[PDB]
Amino acid sequence: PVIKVRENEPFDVALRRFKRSCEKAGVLAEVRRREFYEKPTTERKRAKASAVKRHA
Amino acid sequence: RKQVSDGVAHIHASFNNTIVTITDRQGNALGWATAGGSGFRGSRKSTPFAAQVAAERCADAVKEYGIKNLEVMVKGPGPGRESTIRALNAAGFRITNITDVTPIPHNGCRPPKKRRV
Amino acid sequence: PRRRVIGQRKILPDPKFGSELLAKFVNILMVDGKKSTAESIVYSALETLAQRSGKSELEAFEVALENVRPTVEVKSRRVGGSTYQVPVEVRPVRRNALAMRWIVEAARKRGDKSMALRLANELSDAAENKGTAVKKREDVHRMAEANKAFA
Amino acid sequence: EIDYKDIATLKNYITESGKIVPSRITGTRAKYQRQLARAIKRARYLSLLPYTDRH
RNA sequence: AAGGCGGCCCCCUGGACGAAGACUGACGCUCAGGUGCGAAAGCGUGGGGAGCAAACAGGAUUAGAUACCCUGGUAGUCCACGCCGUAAACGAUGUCGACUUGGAGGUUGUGCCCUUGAGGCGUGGCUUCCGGAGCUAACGCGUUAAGUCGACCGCCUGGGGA
Repeated sequence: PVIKVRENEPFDVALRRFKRSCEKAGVLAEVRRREFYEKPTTERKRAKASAVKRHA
Repeated sequence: RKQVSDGVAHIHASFNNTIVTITDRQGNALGWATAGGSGFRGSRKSTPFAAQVAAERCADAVKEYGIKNLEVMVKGPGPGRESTIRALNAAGFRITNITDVTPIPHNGCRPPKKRRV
Repeated sequence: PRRRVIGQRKILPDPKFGSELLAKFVNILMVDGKKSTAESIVYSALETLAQRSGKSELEAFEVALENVRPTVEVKSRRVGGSTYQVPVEVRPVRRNALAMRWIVEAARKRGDKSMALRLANELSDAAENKGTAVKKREDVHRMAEANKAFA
Repeated sequence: EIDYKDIATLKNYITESGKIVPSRITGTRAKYQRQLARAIKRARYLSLLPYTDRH
């Protein structure tokens, strides 16, 4: 999520672009996912539940 | 206390606190300020306002160095990720780059156990 | 009001000066529906608070209100299991209401002889940026500055 | 016919941070997606591609 | 086969599937006892030990808190070789074979056609969801049956005691 503030752009648009890039990279979701241990059965059950609810 | 005009703003945005450290291009720290050291303890410490005032006080700890253009390296999931950047830009600083350097292990060490709260 | 959107009642202007501010001040100072008793107090206080300064009456009253009017106050909130105090911006009508209520409670908490004298002294203190009404306004602003992080 | 030496083609299937893009985004077959993942890992080993945007 | 298996590379190696043929000619299915494999924890010997973390210590919370929460932390988790032989070892559904309307997908071969196209049309293997007859106490299963049958095996006979 490297953001180089190019010329003739205000700071606010650069900050919003940085946020958009860091959310499309998914770094916050990953660092929130990795802070506690999730058992293999727990992650398998969660993936199965997510795949089941992705049917509508 | 000489003139740098080229710095880096290392923001350590943890869940419980926010640490802002302004170093030169090489990595030698010139000044630092935290949310807990700015008059905020407990619930007020993990807020974007505390991170903002910490970035304000850290920008004052480097006024003797005369920094004009400085980089931003955000690290951590906690609040104050963008609040410190806004407080640094408002302090008369030319933000040249913003970079997320949050450490991501490629499935390395085992994290602690889940909290049964 | 769970669903009730409510209008506004017609407050009559002051008989002596023709101000709605003074009418609401008399309403706030009134007890037991004794409007004639409160109007005499307010008029005596405004007269006594007129010769002292020199800017008539209504002007002195507004000058006293300007120093007691709070810009921001805290609202208690129970979200994180503890006392959250979010500083909210006060509306102008609520601003005047708070200022007048504080001035009245400060004048009633005085040791002068009559309520007219207490009011005159409280308003003169407020114009001089001192007293217990200004004290309460600074207390509120202090409490808001302390919890600014919770906006 | 996916070759780990074809960095010009491999760079189309990695993000700006060097991570492999999922097959749902590019709509490539599962078989050729597996071949692409193997080729990208091999090219990362040969230092032809970056592991991350840091290093 | 199950338990399980997740960076990349090399060496050894098992099974499955498909196309067109050639070959043997019932050589098959199931299987008490028997043997082998069998998550995690645990045990023995010798290593290793970053992170995590039974036991343990302290700080909290509480009426108490030998717990949840916090700060540490030993065995263990890791490797080699043996033992253990148990799991909600689950599809709570033994294996093998035949027959019975469909729909949408996934994955992996193969064939045909100005291949128009990342195309269309067939034909196998495995696999996910819905659903028809039928079956079921119902829930539901439904060509991967819990439908209609055949072969063999294991098991059940009220709840506790157990």
